[PDB]
Amino acid sequence: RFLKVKNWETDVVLTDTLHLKSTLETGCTEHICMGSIMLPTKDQLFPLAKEFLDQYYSSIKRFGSKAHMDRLEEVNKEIESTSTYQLKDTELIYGAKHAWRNASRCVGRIQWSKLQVFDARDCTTAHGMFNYICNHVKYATNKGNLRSAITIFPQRTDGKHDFRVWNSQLIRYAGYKQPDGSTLGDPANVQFTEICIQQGWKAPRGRFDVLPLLLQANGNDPELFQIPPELVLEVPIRHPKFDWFKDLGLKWYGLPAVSNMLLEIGGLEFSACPFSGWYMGTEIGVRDYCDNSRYNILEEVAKKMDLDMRKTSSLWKDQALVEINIAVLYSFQSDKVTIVDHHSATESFIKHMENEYRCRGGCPADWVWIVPPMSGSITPVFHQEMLNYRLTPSFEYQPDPWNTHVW
Amino acid sequence: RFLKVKNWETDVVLTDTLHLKSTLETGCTEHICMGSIMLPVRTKDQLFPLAKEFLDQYYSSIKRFGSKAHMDRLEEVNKEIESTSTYQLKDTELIYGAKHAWRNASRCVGRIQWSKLQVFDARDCTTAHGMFNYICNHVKYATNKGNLRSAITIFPQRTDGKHDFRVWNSQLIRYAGYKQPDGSTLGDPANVQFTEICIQQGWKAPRGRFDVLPLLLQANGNDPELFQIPPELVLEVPIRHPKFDWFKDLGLKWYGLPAVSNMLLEIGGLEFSACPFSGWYMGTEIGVRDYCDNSRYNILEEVAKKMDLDMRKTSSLWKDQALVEINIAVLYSFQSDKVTIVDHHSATESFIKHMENEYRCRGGCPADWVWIVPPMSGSITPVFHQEMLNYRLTPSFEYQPDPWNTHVWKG
Ligand code: HEM
Ligand code: HEM
Ligand SMILES: Cc1cc(N)nc(C[C@@H]2CNC[C@@H]2OCCCCCc2ccccn2)c1
Ligand SMILES: Cc1cc(N)nc(C[C@@H]2CNC[C@@H]2OCCCCCc2ccccn2)c1
Ligand SMILES: C[C@H](O)[C@H](O)[C@H]1CNc2nc(N)[nH]c(=O)c2N1
Ligand SMILES: C[C@H](O)[C@H](O)[C@H]1CNc2nc(N)[nH]c(=O)c2N1
Ligand SMILES: [Zn+2]
Repeated sequence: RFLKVKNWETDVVLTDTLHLKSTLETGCTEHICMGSIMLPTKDQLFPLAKEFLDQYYSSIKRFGSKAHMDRLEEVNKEIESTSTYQLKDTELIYGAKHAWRNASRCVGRIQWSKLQVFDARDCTTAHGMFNYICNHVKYATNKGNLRSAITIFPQRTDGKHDFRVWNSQLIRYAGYKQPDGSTLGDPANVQFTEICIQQGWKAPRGRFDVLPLLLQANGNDPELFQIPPELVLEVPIRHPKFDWFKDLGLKWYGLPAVSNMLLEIGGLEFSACPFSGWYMGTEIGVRDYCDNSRYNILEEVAKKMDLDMRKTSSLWKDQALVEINIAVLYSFQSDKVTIVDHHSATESFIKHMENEYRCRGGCPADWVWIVPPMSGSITPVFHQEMLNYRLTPSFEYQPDPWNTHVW
Repeated sequence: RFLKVKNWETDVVLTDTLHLKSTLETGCTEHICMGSIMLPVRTKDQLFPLAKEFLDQYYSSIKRFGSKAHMDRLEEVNKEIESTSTYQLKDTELIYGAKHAWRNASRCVGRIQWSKLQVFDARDCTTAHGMFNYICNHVKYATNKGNLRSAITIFPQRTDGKHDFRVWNSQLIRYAGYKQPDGSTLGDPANVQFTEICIQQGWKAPRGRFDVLPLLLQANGNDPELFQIPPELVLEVPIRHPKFDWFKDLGLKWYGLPAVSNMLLEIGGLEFSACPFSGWYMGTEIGVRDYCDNSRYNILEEVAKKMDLDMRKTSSLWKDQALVEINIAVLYSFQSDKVTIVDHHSATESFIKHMENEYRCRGGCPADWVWIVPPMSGSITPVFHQEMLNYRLTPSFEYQPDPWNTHVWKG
């Protein structure tokens, strides 16, 4: 019931009590662990609302106060009659910050309380969504001095009137299948790029084509909008020591902005809640550039370094990997765009975990996602035992809308 | 029921049915995942069911399930348990059991090799000297002058738990660690407590950076006894780098034979508390963990200094650069000395082939992602993108507590 986590490098032992408050299911059982699997009415609503408002009033040291009981009554009466309820602005901000705080897969949560919440619950059309999103993009980008933000569109009602951003992130690069058989641009986005052109988009058919937003308001068919190019801060990639690096013609965008998740607060579901932080360098240099199914550039780079690619044991891939990641950090740092390296970010997460254990009784964390995709054991998180469990408010992954939507 | 696992790089999907044969608990529940936690005398009552489950598995594997031979063996074991309260494995059952414990070891990336395991039956051993002799023979056989051969030696099973055989060493070959009065450590910080025990037991320590520890061997629940492994049986590799001439002057070396000696082998409900086994190294075990963990030899800084890397900021990725060069050095050194070693790229690719084969022929392959993914270069290996299911099959290897915490000293 009370659980210990040990750090095997430092011998520090922490005690988790916060897991007792977990509600949702992990996917694991007593017989099987699913730790490495990526995806493992009025009546249900009031308990969820109550659970949330109790945590909210407790947070502002007003638990059991007249203002606490009055709000519970107000919300009960509103559900009883409207079938749903509306969050107070203060409740919404608290809920979003806490959904980030509870995101067990996020290494950047030391930052959780510094989150700018944009309340877009008054939005009614796709053009209105576009406006809010441009303002979010410009605010978060802040000329390279990035600031965490979330924009929250209206909550789910009967579920036939969902707001969705069809894009998986606000800013991504197009992918195109070629007669050649190969892929031009980002292979991750071939399907979406096709939905785009089929809906009208004039694809420039290049390697780094910023995708248009496909926005869905009030359950309507989505509409296309191009983000003003001047709002998309991109970084050309060069290496501090290798002059040839710039001739690979690589760039990435500065703003990582996840747009396909569902924010649940007090039983209310926000199906369009794009949020953004800033990158950890490995996300671009290891995953975006070197995944075999992504830009897959290891071979080209290793060749330009003239490494022995004849045998795996020369570690040519590992050498090229490190250089690519050096170039990513150097490029962002040189152009004054916020980026964090994996050493820094994971040291900050260990500090955050200790704060959370001290101040909250635990910190749900998914080791499989927290440990960086390179150099795992030379970061402190590798040696840190973590307990994974699901707390609300939460961000949840949700099915691609094209699989769902009826046109 | 069926469970599916997906590979996110290839989109290959596999279907697990083998998890239905799992018995033991994982530590996880519907409310909490303990996937990253390192550690999450039987009665007759439990024993015959465990023996029966095992013998049913063994006889099915030899295509003799339900045969007269199978039924007679069940009766014999039943009668032996009721009469003597335990039973003895046939040699063929022991071999099958040890190979299956390895096949079932979800944290082992090297399992493609599971069917090629030399089993040494040491169940006739009675004394610590006898254990020493068996272990020397294991080391010599496994080492095979650098052409490493996987092996396991199995000492007598647990009886009342008052007469256990134990190898007190966590691995047969490891280096001593000595805590200095100034707080620094000489040699391997992982082995300080065990080194202190050896010294207390009469070991004369050379007090250098790579002193091979003596064996401390407990037979039949007696107080353990110290033995020095003959140095001529301990193959070691001096570490040098193919391009960097100064690497040799760091004075590093490592031993060739990774030989785990502190695990408990369970077969058919019987417990083998001393079952040292050995394979060969994957390079990162040495180059990443033994050399670069902050709480082990911790050489990153010194290597990085000799490489003249920019060490003022972590974003220069100096640690990552030095880490790669050290791992090149380990693989180069082993290969040049003709000592078996596998790189993490080769080992993970072979593991994925093994896992796919096991899904097809066995219905599953329990695997612990946290341990299977190598401690460097994680996502450029195919296992990073492979979903895995972790569950516990028997026969199995289990952790057991260090014997110094539980041993009753006779004096
Ligand atoms: C401030 C800088 C931030 C950093 C450095 C950061 C770091 C990261 C990283 C490296 C990942 C894993 C990404 C991947 O491998 O795909 C991640 C995941 C995640 N983060 Fe953050 N984060 C930041 C801000 C945020 C914010 C502002 C939110 C919400 C308001 C958030 C919520 C999440 C969620 C829900 C995931 C899991 C996403 C998924 O399942 O696809 N993070 N974070
Ligand atoms: C033949 C070459 C082998 C290779 C390359 C190999 C590789 C590995 C590696 C890299 C690990 C994780 C080690 C760590 O991070 O500390 C491991 C764990 C393990 N292997 Fe193997 N292995 C091999 C042979 C064997 C053999 C012969 C057995 C038993 C007969 C075995 C059973 C195990 C077990 C039980 C673990 C988990 C150990 C623990 O929990 O401490 N392996 N293997
Ligand atoms: C199947 C699936 C499930 C899931 N939960 N999430 C994904 C998205 C995948 C998981 N990792 C790569 C990709 O997500 C990329 C977007 C992540 C950016 C996260 C982030 C957010 C804020 C700051 C820095 N980084 C896919
Ligand atoms: C607390 C704990 C639990 C556990 N199951 N195992 C350990 C031992 C740790 C696991 N990783 C480092 C150390 O084990 C070192 C020996 C592992 C060698 C495995 C091997 C065997 C054969 C060939 C190659 N490699 C500790
Ligand atoms: C199968 C496995 O869960 C999958 O490849 C995971 C591993 N860890 C990850 N970690 C992060 N941060 N992001 C990811 O996309 C993944 N992918
Ligand atoms: C806390 C965490 O489970 C621990 O550091 C693990 C992570 N993965 C590992 N993987 C292997 N192969 N060996 C290890 O010792 C560990 N240690
Ligand atoms: Zn689990």
